[PDB]
Amino acid sequence: SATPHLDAVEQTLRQVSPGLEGDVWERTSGNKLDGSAADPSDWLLQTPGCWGDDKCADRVGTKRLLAKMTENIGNATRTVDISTLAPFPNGAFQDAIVAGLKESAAKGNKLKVRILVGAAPVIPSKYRDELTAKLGKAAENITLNVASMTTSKTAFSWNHSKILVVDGQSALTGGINSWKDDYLDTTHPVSDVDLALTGPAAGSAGRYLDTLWTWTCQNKSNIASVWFAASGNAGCMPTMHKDTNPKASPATGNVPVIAVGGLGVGIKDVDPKSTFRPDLPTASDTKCVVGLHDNTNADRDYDTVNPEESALRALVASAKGHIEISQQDLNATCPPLPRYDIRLYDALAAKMAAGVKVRIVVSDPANRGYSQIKSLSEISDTLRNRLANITGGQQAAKTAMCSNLQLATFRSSPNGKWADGHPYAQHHKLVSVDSSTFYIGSKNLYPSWLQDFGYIVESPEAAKQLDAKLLDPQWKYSQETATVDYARGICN
Ligand SMILES: *[PH-](=O)([O-])[O-]
Repeated sequence: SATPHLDAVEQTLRQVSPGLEGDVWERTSGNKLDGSAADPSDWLLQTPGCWGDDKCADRVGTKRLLAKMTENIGNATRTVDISTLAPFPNGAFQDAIVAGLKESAAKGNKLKVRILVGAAPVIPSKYRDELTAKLGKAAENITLNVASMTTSKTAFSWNHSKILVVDGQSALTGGINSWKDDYLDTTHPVSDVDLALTGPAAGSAGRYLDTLWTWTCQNKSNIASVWFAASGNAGCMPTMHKDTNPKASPATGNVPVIAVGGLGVGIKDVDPKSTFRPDLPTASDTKCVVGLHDNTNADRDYDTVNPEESALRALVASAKGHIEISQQDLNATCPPLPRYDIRLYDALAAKMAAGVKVRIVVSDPANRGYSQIKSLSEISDTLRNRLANITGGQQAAKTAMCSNLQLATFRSSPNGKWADGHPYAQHHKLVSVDSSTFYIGSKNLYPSWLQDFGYIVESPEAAKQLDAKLLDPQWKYSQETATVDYARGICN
């Protein structure tokens, strides 16, 4: 097959979540990574994109990101569909949205617009008011829905997807929250990444958002769950995508993609169609406390409504040569979450035991919002212990790990911190295998029970661009913090 990695992932998803095919995950063909003529790699919306410079003077990444947001929205003829994590977009992110909506209104278009945020237990109506003011006459051309939602207080579940879909044709998604203080107006900007695509896979994102809004509209009169605000006399639009855009979006290229998300906890308890029967591993030191219910490692039904967890573990399992992972963290803060995904660490171990190389780069613990560990030893110890189960003991586990792992914290310049003294924070949710197939999205690899979304893209050309523009510069500067690095025999 031309697509061995997606074939494997697709087969797993159809066993895990068959009833959610089309809506929460979907394989499509005919897509395009949406870069410019001049710089074809700039579908890769990294921020800040100021490699080598501890002062971050020339933020080519940030400029392109904000410009691409405006360009895509300004091309809307029917719908704009945005999700993110609260707070609502501010600063130049909000400016970009407003600018795009004004551009589309002046080209003559009448638009339906939804903006959904996930929130912890006045904000939505205030945001609607601010946007309506900033739009001026353009607001006459726009039917707006704005909502903040929480699906489970007890499971800490709410939207965390970060999606911008226009006309079901174009989609931007990834790890970037629309937060001016963390990303923009700061001399220690967070390092993150979104991708831009067009084609049928943008339709998949539209159907995911209909899934979320269908729940949101149903629960709009439950004030523990949902705060909703609309323009004028407009009702809630649970199915704007299905009602307004073509069931299959037009084709734009030749790129195969798997869209995959999850429903967290509190929208749907199980996929009734699923006959998935997982062999669940044995835990030990993930569930720091006894009373906690562990959806990541010990809840089959949870898997069936959260195909993305399985998808990421299958993507790892598909690698023949090498895997690069760039995350904020691999481990979560316990309680209330378990420390780590046992199956993920087992899949990485299985790979290293077979001589497939694994790179993990995470955020500097000196950040501990943007870190949940004290030391990289909390990742290497865990990997070693899981390797021990399949190499016959601790010595043979350490050897396999030191021969096949690169483990480090992130830097983007020769300096150990930003010039302003603040550590580098990284927030990517990125996995690439084989210079071939990659995930960019909102789903962290650390235990999390949220609604998330991303794309798995199989395109060697695109993956090489990802190497050149992000992973290679990343390892160039980050490798100086490595505790394990097989390529230089480092083994601490
Ligand atoms: P996310 O915005 O919590 O990773």
